[PDB]
Amino acid sequence: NKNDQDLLLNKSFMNLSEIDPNNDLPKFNVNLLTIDELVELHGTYIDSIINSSLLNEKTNISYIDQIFNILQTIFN
Amino acid sequence: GETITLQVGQCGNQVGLQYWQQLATEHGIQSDGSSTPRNDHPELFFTLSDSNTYTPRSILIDMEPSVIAKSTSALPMFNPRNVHLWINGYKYGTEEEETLLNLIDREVDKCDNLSNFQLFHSVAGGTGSGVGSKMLEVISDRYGHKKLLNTFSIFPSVQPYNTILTLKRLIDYSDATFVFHNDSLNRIENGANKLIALVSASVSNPLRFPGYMYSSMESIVSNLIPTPDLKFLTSSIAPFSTQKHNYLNEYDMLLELSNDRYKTNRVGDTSYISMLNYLIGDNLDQREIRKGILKSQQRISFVPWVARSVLVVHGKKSPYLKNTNLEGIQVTNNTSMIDVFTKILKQFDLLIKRKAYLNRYYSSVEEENEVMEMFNESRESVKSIIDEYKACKEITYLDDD
Amino acid sequence: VNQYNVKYSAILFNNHQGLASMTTNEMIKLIDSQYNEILTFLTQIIQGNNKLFTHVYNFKRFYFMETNDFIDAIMVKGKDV
Amino acid sequence: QSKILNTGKYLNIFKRCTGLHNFESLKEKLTTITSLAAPDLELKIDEFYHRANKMLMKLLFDGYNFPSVVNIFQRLFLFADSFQIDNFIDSTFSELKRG
Repeated sequence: NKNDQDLLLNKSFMNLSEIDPNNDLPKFNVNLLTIDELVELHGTYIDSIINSSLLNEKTNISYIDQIFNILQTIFN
Repeated sequence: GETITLQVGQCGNQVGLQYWQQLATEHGIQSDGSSTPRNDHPELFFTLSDSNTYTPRSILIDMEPSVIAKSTSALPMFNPRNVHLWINGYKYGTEEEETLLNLIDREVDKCDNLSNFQLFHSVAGGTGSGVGSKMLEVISDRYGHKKLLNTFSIFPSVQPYNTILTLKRLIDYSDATFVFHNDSLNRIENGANKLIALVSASVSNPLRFPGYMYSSMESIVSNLIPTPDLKFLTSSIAPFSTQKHNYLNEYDMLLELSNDRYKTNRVGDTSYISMLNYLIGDNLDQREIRKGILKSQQRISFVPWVARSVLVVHGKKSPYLKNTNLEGIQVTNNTSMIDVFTKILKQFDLLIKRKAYLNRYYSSVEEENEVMEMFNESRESVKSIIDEYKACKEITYLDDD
Repeated sequence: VNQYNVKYSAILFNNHQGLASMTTNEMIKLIDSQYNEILTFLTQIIQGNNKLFTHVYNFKRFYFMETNDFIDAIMVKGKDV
Repeated sequence: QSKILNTGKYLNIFKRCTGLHNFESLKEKLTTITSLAAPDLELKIDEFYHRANKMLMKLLFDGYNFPSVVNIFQRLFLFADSFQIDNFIDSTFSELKRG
């Protein structure tokens, strides 16, 4: 569940006897995501890995450069 | 932090069985370790598996398998891996030192942040008292003094020799030792393990059922042990509960908890070194407790050099106990220890001048010298603690004159 | 899409006379019903017939090196190419 | 003035929270102020204010579960359950005492 502040409110304090559109509409065990939501979800998932703490571009040198230097040592 | 319970001897095992039954009842844990439908924290005393089973942290040590078999069969959720099977017993404990050291290190590794060691044993237990006396030494040696030890030693009702030999190590290594007498327990009842189990279970109530204060054993003990020499505690329990004519107010609980007849050890005039009262009820009226604290402070005779403070913890009753009326436990540090220690020393001297049963311990010349020096050291240590408790009473305790 | 078009045209043009001939409360309710139905079907396709999670898992399996045996096979076979 | 302002604000809070555009779903019978010179203007304002309080109170208590929010604030701020904060202090004892 993507618990949020709007999911917190239990609306059943209102009577709300009726249900819509119909019982024929399934409940699907997965969060209903918009198209833009799916694009953003996969983009954030990839970005987190590629821009991790070790893999970021931030001795004024990045961790990736040091790792690659060690790899060149092993190649030699 | 988590606590580890050590059970030694037949009396220790029976008391531990009652204690764990009480604790499991309070936390709703079934006999098989399954939960029953959290705000309480049984993790401090039970190990929780990722299959939702609770098993006690206790370690069972005994010379014979009958007692351990009864205890394990009564409570199936004991882990069998933790089961292990006077001078002769202590020398036997030396042989099994490696196995026991590894066995305890397993429990210490299993917990996340160890706090203290609980020990249930009987001073008058003979061989089991010897193995427990060795247990204290090995634990104190390996884990240093960062982790404190609490011993719920049961005092005795040839025995004098055993009591002195066990009390030497009890004084040396224990950090906070409760004193229980079978005489006062059966006097109160007018079976007996159900009182000791109840007192021990209630002593840690603020840890398992957290409230505003007293969240750690350090806070509970430090209020009662001003000096490491004075480490023996006297516990008092109010028996009049669950009857129709119960104490009508917590204020009357505070006033009538101080009666000398309810104390769990033989007592005349005594001076209190420290106080701490347990009140355990769903709802507690504050103003009654304030009035009771004021009266208790004005009535009780404290030693001159102590701050003269009475502390009342507001324990919370377990949800699994249905709407039962108020109950309370009192733990004190008195100067009455001199009487019981003097009694033990008198018996020891009477039976040491007469070489009655020393043949069972003195095997040769070197054994004679060894036992003589050991006995002399134990006697001197007991006299030292008696003199310290006697010097606490007088007013010149802090003076260098 | 055609079935949906017929179903909701039978509400906009038969039950009512268009969006203009609709009070704001009923118009909001209609849009909410359409939104729920549309996203329900979008899920039933994308994470249903398409199996989005399975293909994301396979992306992680192959791109992020998880099936090391396959890559070892590639490297041993292509060690000369 | 205070009653009018607070009645309107409370109804606005209800609408913005539960998402209703208007109170049609409740199907309640309401009476409007017929004129400024009417004698029951104060009574009508009082009734409307009581209705607004009734709705907002039930929203907060039944719907948003305010009673449990009070216990949560008690625990987190005033340590009505001191176990967690005790663990926190124990874990970072060396750091907290430093400058």
